[PDB]
Amino acid sequence: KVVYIKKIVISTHADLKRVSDELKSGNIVIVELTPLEQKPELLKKIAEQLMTTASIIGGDYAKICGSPLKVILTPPEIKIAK
Amino acid sequence: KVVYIKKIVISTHADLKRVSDELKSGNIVIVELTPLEQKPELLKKIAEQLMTTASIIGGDYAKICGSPLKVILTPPEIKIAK
Repeated sequence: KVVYIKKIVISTHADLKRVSDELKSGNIVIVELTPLEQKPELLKKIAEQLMTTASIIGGDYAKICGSPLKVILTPPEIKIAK
Repeated sequence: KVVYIKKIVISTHADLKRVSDELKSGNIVIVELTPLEQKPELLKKIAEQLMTTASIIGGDYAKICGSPLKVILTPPEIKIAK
């Protein structure tokens, strides 16, 4: 089957379900966290929720740019090799 | 089947086949081009070869960080949505 790489900008709290929904569909998500770059504690909270999102779903998590600040989340079928 | 996201740092010319080989296997490749960041014309040549690599294989291509300079290449089964 075909998998998509989708991008999502996290600004509001609703954007977190959007991410979850995509991973559930089997897609990869590049998450851009720029709106939160100047709110360290909130950034920390959101980042934590994103890692949880990946783990619960069986997928992976990793930072991919520092600027813009971006993390990548994968569905269980796709692994971040090391 | 399981797909992997692999990272490859392009320094030498040999590293381009490594990338090709991974895409052929069905994997996604994050390519880091930092060794070439200070060699604009060479960077342009390599970037062109990478786009060709993706197209020939039926896959996708896109920049993902500015620093480090990174592009992502996908195999045919995985598309960069828009």
